[PDB]
Amino acid sequence: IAQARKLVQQLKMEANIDRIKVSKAAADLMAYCEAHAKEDPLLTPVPASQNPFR
Amino acid sequence: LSAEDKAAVERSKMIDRNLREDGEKAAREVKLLLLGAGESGKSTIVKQMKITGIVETHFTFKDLHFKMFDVGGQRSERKKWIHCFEGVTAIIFCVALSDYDLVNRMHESMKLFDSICNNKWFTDTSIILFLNKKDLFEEKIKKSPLTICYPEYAGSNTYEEAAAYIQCQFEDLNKRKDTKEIYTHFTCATETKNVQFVFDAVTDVIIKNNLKDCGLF
Amino acid sequence: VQLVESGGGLVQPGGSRKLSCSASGFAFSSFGMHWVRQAPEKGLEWVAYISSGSGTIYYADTVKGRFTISRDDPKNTLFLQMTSLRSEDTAMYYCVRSIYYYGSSPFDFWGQGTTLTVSSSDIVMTQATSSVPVTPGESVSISCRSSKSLLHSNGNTYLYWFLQRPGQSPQLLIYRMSNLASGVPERFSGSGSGTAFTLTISRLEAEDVGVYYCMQHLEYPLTFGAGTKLEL
Amino acid sequence: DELRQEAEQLKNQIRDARKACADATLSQITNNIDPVGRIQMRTRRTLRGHLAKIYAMHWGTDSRLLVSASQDGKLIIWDSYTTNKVHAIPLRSSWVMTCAYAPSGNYVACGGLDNICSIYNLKTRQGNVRVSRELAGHTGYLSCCRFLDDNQIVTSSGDTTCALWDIETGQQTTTFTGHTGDVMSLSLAPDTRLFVSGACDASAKLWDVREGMCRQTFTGHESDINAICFFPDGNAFATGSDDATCRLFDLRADQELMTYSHDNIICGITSVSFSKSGRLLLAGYDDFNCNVWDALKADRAGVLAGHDNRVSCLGVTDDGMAVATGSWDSFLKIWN
Amino acid sequence: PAPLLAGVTATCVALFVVGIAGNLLTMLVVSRFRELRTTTNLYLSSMAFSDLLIFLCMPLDLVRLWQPWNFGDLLCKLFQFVSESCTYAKVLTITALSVERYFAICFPLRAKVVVTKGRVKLVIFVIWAVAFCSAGPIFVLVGVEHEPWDTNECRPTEFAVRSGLLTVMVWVSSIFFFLPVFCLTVLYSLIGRKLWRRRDQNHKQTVKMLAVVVFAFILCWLPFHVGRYLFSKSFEPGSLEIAQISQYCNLVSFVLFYLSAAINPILYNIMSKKYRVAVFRLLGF
Ligand SMILES: CC(C)(N)C(=O)N[C@H](COCc1ccccc1)C(=O)N1CCC2(CC1)CN(S(C)(=O)=O)c1ccccc12
Ligand SMILES: CC(C)CCC[C@@H](C)[C@H]1CC[C@H]2[C@@H]3CC=C4C[C@@H](O)CC[C@]4(C)[C@H]3CC[C@]12C
Repeated sequence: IAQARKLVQQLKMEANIDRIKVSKAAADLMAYCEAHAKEDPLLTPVPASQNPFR
Repeated sequence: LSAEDKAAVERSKMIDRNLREDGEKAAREVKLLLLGAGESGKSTIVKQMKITGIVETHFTFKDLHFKMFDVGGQRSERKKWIHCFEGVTAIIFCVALSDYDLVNRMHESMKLFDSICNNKWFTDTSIILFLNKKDLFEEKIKKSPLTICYPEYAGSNTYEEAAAYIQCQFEDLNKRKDTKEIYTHFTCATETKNVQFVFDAVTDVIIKNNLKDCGLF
Repeated sequence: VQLVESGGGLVQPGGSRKLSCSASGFAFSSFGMHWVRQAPEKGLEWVAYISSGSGTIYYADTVKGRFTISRDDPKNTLFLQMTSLRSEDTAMYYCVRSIYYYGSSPFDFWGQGTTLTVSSSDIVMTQATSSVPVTPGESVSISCRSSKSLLHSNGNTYLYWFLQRPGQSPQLLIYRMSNLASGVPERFSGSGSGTAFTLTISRLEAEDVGVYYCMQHLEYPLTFGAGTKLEL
Repeated sequence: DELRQEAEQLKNQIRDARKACADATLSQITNNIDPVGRIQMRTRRTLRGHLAKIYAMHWGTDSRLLVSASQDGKLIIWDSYTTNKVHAIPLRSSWVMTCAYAPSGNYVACGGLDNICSIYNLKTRQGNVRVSRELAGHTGYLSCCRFLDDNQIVTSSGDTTCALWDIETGQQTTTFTGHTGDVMSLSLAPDTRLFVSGACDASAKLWDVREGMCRQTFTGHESDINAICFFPDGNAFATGSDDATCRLFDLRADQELMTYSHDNIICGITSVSFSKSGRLLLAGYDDFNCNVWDALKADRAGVLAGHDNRVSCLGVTDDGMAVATGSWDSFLKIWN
Repeated sequence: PAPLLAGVTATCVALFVVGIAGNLLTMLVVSRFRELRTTTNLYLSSMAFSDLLIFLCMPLDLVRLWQPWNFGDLLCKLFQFVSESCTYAKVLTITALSVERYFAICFPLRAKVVVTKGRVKLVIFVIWAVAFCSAGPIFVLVGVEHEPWDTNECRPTEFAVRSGLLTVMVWVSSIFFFLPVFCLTVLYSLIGRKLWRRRDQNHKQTVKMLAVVVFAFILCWLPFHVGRYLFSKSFEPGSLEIAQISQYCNLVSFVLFYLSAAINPILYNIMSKKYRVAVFRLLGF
């Protein structure tokens, strides 16, 4: 009963937050992935000249 | 192609030498996972052996180094850390014979024994089963019938029969009788007999593991 | 950390001596150890090296055959047995600890040195200057020049800068040409490329005066520069 | 039972408020983008020093050194470019199931069934690694730890709580108590003002280390969450669970974006990590191999299948050059 | 010297394929899997190497069966050196495996304390050194000697026949039969005596396995050692009719010598389930 009034307050604090649309957060994630696409050695396989693991 | 990388490689090789020596030293230890459904029984056997999380008891019997890990202080999910003990030499399971009238408690001991014996991590790890408080179950059955725990048990309530019934009720819990053995000892008053039984059970487990290592079994 | 050297003294030319180095306050077993001499009014000269675990031993070509370096770890002692001593082995011998792993700082601690007085393809590191006058507050640059290029294929350049203050053992300032040793104030900065190297003191103090030595650790024998001294 | 039902009446409105923001799925958005190629990483290095199962590893911020903990009682620090063992720390307790490497590189951390977070100093005036500190507040097994700086560390434990310590005094300056199950994984935000913790109550929680409170709870999974990791942006994270499914949660959208699962995979995930760009999601499975997922399209991009036992730990370098997988077969493999 | 060789040659090359597949597999299985370095398959890896070279030396042996060979010079020394040295290394490895089994079974705790896998590597080196030094004088006793050049043989040169070199090396080689049989028999009888006194149906299986190992050793090796004694007797005394038994015993002894190397990998790892799991793991199945 004492911790249930804590769960109620926690849910009240997690309920009254502002949320952006998923079409907006997904667009930002996609834009971040596209911006830093080049500086990703695992995505774009870097040539062996500057690959420290050979 | 190396300037002072040679000295780093030499240091790495010395570290490898030390790691191999430590591994060889640790491979000579006998690790025993001590389990049970209450410290009332487990606490009396650590006193038998030579002298906050996991509690490791290191002792030596007949020039053999045993490390026995008591993990009853982990009030967490057992399934999340039990696989850490996959390569343990044996499991020492302690149940009290006098909790056949308490609370239901013997049934929880069976629940834990069945859950441990039939894990996917302990398919080959044999179990040493200690039936503690032999002297309390001795005079409880005179004034407390065993059927309070075993309604289907039809027999005299003499110690020699009622104790064997519990022993079979525990040894009938493993669903894999062709990969592991249950060594059962009725924990006695004598100081050296329990550790002698553990020594004998570990000698068999070592012999049967060697037979598997040599490809003969 | 402490290295105490003993055994030096007056010797006859042809005799023999045994220098010992008692270590204290560090894991002597994990550190490779060097003997480095310094002749009277001359610069540092590397004598011998024994690795951790005694698995690798190197000597200077001027002492190979005569000197033998040994190590007894359980009592934390380093030995240099010097036979057939000749009149140009008279020097002060320093016991130097040196640990080698990735990012380590070798040659970081030097012993206080013991004086021996014997009675009556190498990389040439060049310090063109020999002495420059300085005033506290101003900056100064000490230039070193190597015959071979100290830059290695693994990327790091093996140049070490040491400072020997008047009446004291040498102190490591910079290791591998750009890294400040622990406890060294940030006034010192090491730069350079391949064969030409510079040490810069941003602002002189009364405790930067002394002789500055550059050493190559690219390959054995380890060679030092002639040493150039800052002076007020 | 008024205040015992106002709780799920708030839960209903949380769900209804985060369903009004679900207008288009991440699949619908990233549909037109080109799929990644075939991600075929060859193993470049094999580290062969541990004698028991490896439970955790962590890269250094210099992308060269890495620490790994094994239940042989060892904490080995490797130079991954040369496979050289820089250090080998013997632990007071062999039952280690986590390790962290400080961003400065001066310290390492370890912990496990001993309920202790041991902080080891790597750079001492002597030549050995010394036990700098022992943090002894948790009452359940310590499953993860992450350095904020040289003085602060956040640990997750099996007592269903997380903790923020200060190493100098050895006391925990903050305790994070929201979970109802064992907290199994922990990930620090890139700015280290927030961190996510995934627990056995099938939920992840977003905590802030300053005010020490839970801000959001994410409850998409069906089983225990074993791994967690922020997107490199810091505005999203990915969880891996025992239900053979990884999935992506967004902090700002306060819900789930994508589910990474396959019919052929029925095994739990032990470790999760992101590529440097965040386009690839690296998930270590306990079917002995790791999967590389297209994080934006949920497509399975590749497989890393060089281990003979469970892949227990996974980590991508800070420059994104390589990915290290440590497995229960006592081997660490660098892939590139 | 009949045309029958056209069938046993096919059996010999099938034995080659089976033994190579069983021996190369063992080494790359032991190397890959950490738990398969259990100081029993280390000896098995060494014996797999020995059987591998034996089979590599085999093709030079096959051609001689047919009937005057100019096949080489110093081919007889490095042929009959690596081959016989390997017969010695594999029989000494079998002896070592017997002692390791005896130590690990009859003295399990003392073996747990004593055998540290550091001394085992040293035992392997000692075994190889003894095999090489015992197969040393093969450099001398056998060369080539025609009685034109078209009638030469890969034979022990008549220097050994006139002297006491060939008939003493027969004894030296028969040591490598008598010592191992007299060690496997006694140690595997002691192991069986312990197990029956310790007494399960599983122990019956172990007794059967060790009896099969002893029987296979006696079957593969005594016919060889006897035929080796059977020739090197026709030379100096000049046997008249014994030469009829001499050649046939050595064709039979020849196919059992290679059958030994073929079945060695599948005689010590057939019932090791941990080995089977890794075998299936490493290949597709
Ligand atoms: C390496 C190996 C396995 N090849 C080998 O043992 N070589 C021995 C040489 O060892 C040296 C040695 C000899 C004697 C005692 C001690 C050591 C050899 O020189 N031998 C084998 C017998 C054979 C050919 C001649 C076989 N046969 S036959 C029917 O062709 O198969 C056949 C018939 C008649 C006469 C002779 C022979
Ligand atoms: C050409 C031939 C005749 C040369 C002789 C090669 C022999 C001496 C060598 C080649 C490969 C070697 C083996 C390779 C690896 C191992 C594993 C380790 O536990 C050491 C022993 C052991 C088992 C070696 C024993 C000796 C060995 C068999």
